[PDB]
Amino acid sequence: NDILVPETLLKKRKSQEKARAERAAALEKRKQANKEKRQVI
Amino acid sequence: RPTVTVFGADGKPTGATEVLPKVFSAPIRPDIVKHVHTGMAKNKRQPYAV
Amino acid sequence: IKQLDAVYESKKGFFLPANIVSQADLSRLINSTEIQSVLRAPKGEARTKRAC
Amino acid sequence: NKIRAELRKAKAARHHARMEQQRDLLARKRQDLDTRELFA
Amino acid sequence: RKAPKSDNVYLKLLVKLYRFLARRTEAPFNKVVLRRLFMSRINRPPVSLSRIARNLKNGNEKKTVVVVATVTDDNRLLQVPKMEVAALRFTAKARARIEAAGGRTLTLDQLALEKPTGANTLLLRGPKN
Amino acid sequence: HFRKHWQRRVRCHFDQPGKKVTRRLARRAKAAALAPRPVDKLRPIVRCPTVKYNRRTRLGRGFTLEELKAAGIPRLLAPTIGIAVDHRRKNLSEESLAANVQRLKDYKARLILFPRK
Amino acid sequence: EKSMPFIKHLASSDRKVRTAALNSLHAFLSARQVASALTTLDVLKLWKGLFYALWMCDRAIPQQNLCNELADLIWQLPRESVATWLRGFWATMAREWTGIDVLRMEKFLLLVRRVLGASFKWMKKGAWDQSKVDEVLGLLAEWPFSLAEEVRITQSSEKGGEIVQKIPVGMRLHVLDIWVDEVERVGLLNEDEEEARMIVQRISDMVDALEQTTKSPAVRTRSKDSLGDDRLPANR
Amino acid sequence: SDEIVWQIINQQFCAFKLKTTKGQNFCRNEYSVSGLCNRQSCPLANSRYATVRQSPKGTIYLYIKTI
RNA sequence: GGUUUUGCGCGAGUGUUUGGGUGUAAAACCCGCACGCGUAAAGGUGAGAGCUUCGGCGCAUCAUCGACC
Ligand SMILES: [Zn+2]
Repeated sequence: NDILVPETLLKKRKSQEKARAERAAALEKRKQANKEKRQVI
Repeated sequence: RPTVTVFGADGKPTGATEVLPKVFSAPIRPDIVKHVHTGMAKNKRQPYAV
Repeated sequence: IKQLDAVYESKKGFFLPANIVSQADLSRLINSTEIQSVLRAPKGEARTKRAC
Repeated sequence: NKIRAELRKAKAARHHARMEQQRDLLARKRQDLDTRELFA
Repeated sequence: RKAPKSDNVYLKLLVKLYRFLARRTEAPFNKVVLRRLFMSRINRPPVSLSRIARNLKNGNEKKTVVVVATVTDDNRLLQVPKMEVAALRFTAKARARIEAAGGRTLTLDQLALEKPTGANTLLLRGPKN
Repeated sequence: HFRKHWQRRVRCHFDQPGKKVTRRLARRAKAAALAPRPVDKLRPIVRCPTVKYNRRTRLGRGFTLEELKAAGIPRLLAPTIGIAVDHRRKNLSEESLAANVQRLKDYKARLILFPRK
Repeated sequence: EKSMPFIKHLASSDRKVRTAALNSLHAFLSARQVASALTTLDVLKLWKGLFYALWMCDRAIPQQNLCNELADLIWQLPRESVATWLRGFWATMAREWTGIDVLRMEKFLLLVRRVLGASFKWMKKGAWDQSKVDEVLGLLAEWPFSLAEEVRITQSSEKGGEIVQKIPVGMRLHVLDIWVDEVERVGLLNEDEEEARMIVQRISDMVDALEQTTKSPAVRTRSKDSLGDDRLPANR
Repeated sequence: SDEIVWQIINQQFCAFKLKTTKGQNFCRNEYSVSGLCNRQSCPLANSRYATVRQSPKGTIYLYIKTI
C-alpha cells in the first residue's frame, strides 16, 4: 500500500536531473575560462 | 460529470440519477452577468419628480 | 432537470453559446507534456540575486 | 408618370427581394455514444 | 501591452497562456498571437469562409488556419473545402458548414496544445475597414 | 425640432403594463359575457391592395353577400352566429370567392349551434 | 444491441454502487457467448463507462487499484475481441485526452501505463505468440506511433456511422516516455532471446519512423530522447 | 475551472474577504491555512487543499480536500 | 437627434418589450406578423507579418501593370 510517484512528477524529475547535469558542466567550463582569462589579462 | 444523484424526502439518495443538462457546462461570464443585472435591476423603478 | 434539458432547445434565435476556451484549466494547459516539451530552458529564477 | 411608375416598381421589387432573402435564409438553416443517451 | 481591454475572463486566460508561450519560446507566432489578443475588436475584423478558401490554394490545404478573430459564414461560397481552423469565435452557420465538409473547428488553447510553436500554420487577417 | 413648447406635450408611458392588464381584463369580461362563444367574429381573407403587398393576404372586414349565399349561410342569420358581414366589398374574381367560401364552410364544419329555447 | 444496465451506474457518486457496477461488467465480460459478439460501439460505450468510473475515483490507493483492475480486464475476453477492446480503449483516450483537468490527469496517465503493460504481458504464451505480438504492435502502430494524424472507426454504411478521431500529441508523448519502462518491466529486454530482440527492434523502428516523418517538434524531441535510453540494446 | 472561480472570487466579490486599508487582505474562511486572501491560500479556488485546525477538545487535525 | 472611441451578444444578418401570451403581477419569462437599418439584387509583378519538409508558401496593407460595369 505505497503511494506511487505521479507520472508528470517523473517527467519533471528527469528534466530536473538533465538541467542539473548541464548546469554543473557549464559551471566547470566557465571556471576553466575564468582561470585562462586571469592569466591572459 | 454526466449524472447527478437524486435525493429522497429523508435526505438520503433514492438510487436514481439524472443526466446533467448542457446548460451547466455553459461559459461562466461575470461581465455579461454584471451588464444584464445592472440593466435588469432598473426595470421595476417608479419615476420621481418635483 | 428534465425540463431544464427541454426548454433551452425551445428558445427561438438562441443556441447555447460556445466558449472561446475549451479547457478552462490553465494549469492543465501550461503544466502539460504538450507545452513543457517545446519550452526553452529558463533564463532566471523567481527571485534574482543582487549582483552589485 | 412613367418615371413615377418605375420608381414605384423599384420599391416593390426591393421589398420582394427582401422577402425572398428571408425565405432563402430559412432553407439554408434547415439544410448512441452520447452522455444523455448512455447514462440516461 | 500591460492588460487587455476585454472583460472576457477566458480572453484573459488566453492572454496569460500566450504570455507564457511568448516568454518561454523563441517563436514569433506566439508573440503575434499575443499582440492580436491584446488588440481591440475593430482591429480584429471578421474573416469569412471565402477569404480562407482563397488562401488555402497552393500548398496550404494541409496547414492549420489560425484566425485571432471571429470566422463568419459566406453565402457567396458554394463549396467549402476541408479545413482545420483555429479561431476565437465561430458563427453557427460557419461552424456548421466547416464540420459538414469534413473539416474541423478549434479554439486557441487546443491550438496552443497541439501546435505550441505554430508549426505548419496559416495566419490569416480579416480585411481592414 | 424643439421649436415649440414641447414640455407641455410630453407623453410618457409608465402605464403600459397597467393598460395591458386592463386590456386582458376587458377580454376576460367579454369571455364572461359570451361564455361558450369566441370573443372574436369570423373575418374573411383579403389580398393587400398595392403591388408591394399584393403577394401576401390578411384578414378583411366582413364576408361578401355572394360569399355568404354561396356558402349556404343566410344574410340575416350571419351576424347572430359570429360571422362578420361587409356590404361594401365585392369579389371581382372567382379566386377570392372560392377562398372565402372555403373559409365559411370550414367555419360551418366546426360550429355547435344551440336552439333558441 | 447488448443489454448493459451497469454503464450508467459506473459514473455514480457512491463507491459501493460503482464497485457493484464494475463487478457487473466483470461478469458481463466473463460470459463467452455475450462477449464474443462485441462490436466497436459496445466496447466504446463500455470504455466510456470505465473512463467515468476512474474519473470519479478519489484517493490515490483506490485509483491505483482501479487502474490495475481495469488493466487486468484484458484477461477475461475471448481472443477474437481483445484487439477491438484495446482499440476502444485507445479511441476513448484519444477522444478525452485534452478534456481532463490537471488533477485527474495523473491517474489516467497511470491507466495508460497499466493498460500498455497488460497489453505487453498479454503477448506472452519462442515464448511469444506472433499473432498476439502482431496485434499489439499494429495497435501501437495506429494510435500512439502512427504516421497518419487521424483514425477512421467503424465503416460508412447505412446502419453504422463513421467516427473520425484525431490522435492527440500528448498521448504520443506519454507512450514515448513509458514504452521502454513497460518492455523492461514485462521482460522484452533480455539479451538471449532472438524473438524478444525482434519485437524490441520493431517497436524501435516504429518510433524511428515516427521521428523521421513528423511535423511536431515535441514528438521529434521526445522520440529522440526515447530512442536514446541506455536500456535499449543499441544504446548499450 | 480553478482559474475561473479564482477570477470571480478575486476580482468581483467573495463573502470571506476582509479588505483592510493597511496593505493586506484577509480571508475569513475557517479552512484557510493562512488567513490571507491570495491565490495559493484560497480554500475555494484551489481544488486540492490542506489545512490544520484544532478541535474544542484540544486535538489538532489535518484536513485534506480533493477534486 | 447626430458623431468618435472602449467593452459585450449575434453576425450577412441584426433589433423580444407597438402588441399578444404568461406571471409568484408595473418585475421576470415567451413570440405571430410586420417594420427600421445593413447585405443581396478574382489576375500578374514587387515589398510585406507569419510558416517552412530549407526548396519555397506568402495575411492585412501599399505601389504598379491589367480585367469588368
Ligand atoms: Zn479569498
